[PDB]
Amino acid sequence: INLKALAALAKKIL
Repeated sequence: INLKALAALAKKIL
C-alpha cells in the first residue's frame, strides 16, 4: 500500500 506510505508521509512532517 502507498496509503500507509501516505500516513507515513503526513508522519514524516514531524
